[PDB]
Amino acid sequence: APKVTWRLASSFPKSLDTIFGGAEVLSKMLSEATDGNFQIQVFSAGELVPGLQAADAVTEGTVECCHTVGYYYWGKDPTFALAAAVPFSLSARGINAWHYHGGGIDLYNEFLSQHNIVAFPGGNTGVQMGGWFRREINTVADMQGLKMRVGGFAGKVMERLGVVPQQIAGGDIYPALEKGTIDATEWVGPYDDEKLGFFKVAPYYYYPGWWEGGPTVHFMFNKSAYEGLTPTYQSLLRTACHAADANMLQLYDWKNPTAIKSLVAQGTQLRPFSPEILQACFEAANEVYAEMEASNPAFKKIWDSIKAFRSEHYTWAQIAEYNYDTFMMVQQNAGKL
Amino acid sequence: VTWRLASSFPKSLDTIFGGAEVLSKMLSEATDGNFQIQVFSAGELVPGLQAADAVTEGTVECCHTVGYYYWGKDPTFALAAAVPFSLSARGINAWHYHGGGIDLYNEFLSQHNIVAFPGGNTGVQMGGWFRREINTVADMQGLKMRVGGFAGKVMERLGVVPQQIAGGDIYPALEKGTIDATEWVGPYDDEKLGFFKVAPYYYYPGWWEGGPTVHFMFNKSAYEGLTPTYQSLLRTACHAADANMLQLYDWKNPTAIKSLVAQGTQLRPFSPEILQACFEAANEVYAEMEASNPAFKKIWDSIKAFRSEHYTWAQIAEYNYDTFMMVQQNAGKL
Ligand code: NA
Ligand code: NA
Repeated sequence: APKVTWRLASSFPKSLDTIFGGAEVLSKMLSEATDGNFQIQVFSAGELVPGLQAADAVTEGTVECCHTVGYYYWGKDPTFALAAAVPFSLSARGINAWHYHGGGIDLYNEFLSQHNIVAFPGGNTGVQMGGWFRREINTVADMQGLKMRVGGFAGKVMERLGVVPQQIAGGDIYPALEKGTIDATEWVGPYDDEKLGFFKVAPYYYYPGWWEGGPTVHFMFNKSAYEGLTPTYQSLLRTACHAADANMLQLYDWKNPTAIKSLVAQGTQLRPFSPEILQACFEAANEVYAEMEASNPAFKKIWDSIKAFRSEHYTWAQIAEYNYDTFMMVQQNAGKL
Repeated sequence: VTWRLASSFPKSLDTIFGGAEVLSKMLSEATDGNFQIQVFSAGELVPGLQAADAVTEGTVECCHTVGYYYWGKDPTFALAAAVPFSLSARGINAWHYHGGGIDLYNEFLSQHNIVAFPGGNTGVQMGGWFRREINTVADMQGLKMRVGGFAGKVMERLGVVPQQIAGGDIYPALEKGTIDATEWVGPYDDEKLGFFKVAPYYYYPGWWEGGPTVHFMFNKSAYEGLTPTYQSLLRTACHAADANMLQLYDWKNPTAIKSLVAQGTQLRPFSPEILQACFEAANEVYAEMEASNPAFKKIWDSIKAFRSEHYTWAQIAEYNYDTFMMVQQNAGKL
């Protein structure tokens, strides 16, 4: 028998080789590095438990681990969302700096301990798109009354803008959109969103998804199961999560440019959210966080840590990074690349 | 497995040198000490700029280096590391891991007895350290500048007199005045190396290295001698160490740039005219190189194809979000 056989419940549908596939990547890293002695068996959303309930099964010990986004559990405690994403937080590179070198992994694990979980980053999507709409969104008034599928704590922010948020796992969004039980949806980005098929119903694809600037997709491990590993397997697990985390982001970065082109070729209309909309959403988020920080000490501790770095990050990003990337985009648009 | 690793980098830099220690620790811990890589800093086993030569020659089993140091052997060595006006860190990594880049570079490196995997990235580099402001292309005429890699050839077209010097040995050359100016990496590393004391004008961006990969290069015989299990573990650990280095730069640089400015560093953007002239010079160099060097053409054409796609997509969600956040930062709203 293998030294260790674990089951992993995914929050994600098997169609998505990006976000669901990250668990398969981890599994292969581990079995290959151990000649098959460390086996993580991977199950798509709904196979063992509903996708939005994956972490609950980990806490209960019904599965040894899951691959999920922490913000799905905002209803239990909004603190769950912070190391995944909340609106107007860090970019992928920013949050990863914080995770791996700013004490972020330990801060989140200190919170998660009481929930019988030890977690490590297990992917990032980069800046998300702004979702799929049947009509133009030019003002915040245009958002009022929209039944929109939204992930995580962004639902609470959306509520203050007059949106009616709905909670739906990835693979079950499309039928609700097609049948008209939701008006609009966000998911992730061009590759995934094209695969899920929204563009055949809703033709307006907005950007940016200010709700998720750089969301981490955690591997969450049952605390007992993790602590029962040898130090050798524990270290290998952390190394492999670190690699799989990067791998998912890199896969999105490879696939998204091709998928955006496909969506546009098929007639999809890309549109920016106006600066006014973004400001209104920022102000709504600020109010929600102010209330949450005051009433929830665990939330305040982690959010204050993220914000402290966030200001420094967006100061430095304006120097080499912004100027280089802007120059290259200008060259691209001028036909010079 | 008992290997030695020759680093191109000075031991003071826990970022770029430190990446080798990170890999060694990942491997030792994952194997209870059975896969051991002894790490040596620049100049310990071989000079920093010659690390890969030691691997080709089989004198050491591996190195941690930047491929562009070997541009004089073949400019193709530079492409999967960085050449001017290439991909960002996220862009080059998409290409390495999902665009066939790792295999393409390894197809080139096979004849040189090397198997390589990405082993770090610095993100967009800074524009170097100068004793006085440079506002025009004419201003850089005749400047003796330390610059890494194939950027030297591009710099020569602008009248710069380039040379490569390993990290650790740049500062004394700058202090003595044997070089007028230097580039290295970015605020954290450059502050440690101390250039601001001599040459306080710090330009940006370092258009020569938008997202340079720092490779682990393994002797082909040594790599092929590993069990498939250890080969896979090695690739997984390199993948994690590659991410880790970029993440450490991203954490440390924001603090270091503020420290440098507090210590008297004068941040200056390169003028649009300088950037355009450097771009046109690089374009000329690459067109010539593609015609004379089939190996270079093969890899550069692959990177170029993706570069166009990347810098189209990056204009959409990413640019709009990150620029909004920068505007909020500047307005005091964060
Ligand atoms: Na989302
Ligand atoms: Na450099």
